[PDB]
Amino acid sequence: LVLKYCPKIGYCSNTCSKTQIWATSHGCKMYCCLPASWKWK
Repeated sequence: LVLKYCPKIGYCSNTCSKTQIWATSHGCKMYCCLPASWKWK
């Protein structure tokens, strides 16, 4: 679940709410948080 970078739609944080996908964005220090609505790969 690695992302080149955190999608503008979401926001990067040390931890993401369950609803949010814990998309690990390489382009960020912490995890990338995105709405469950967000489409992954």
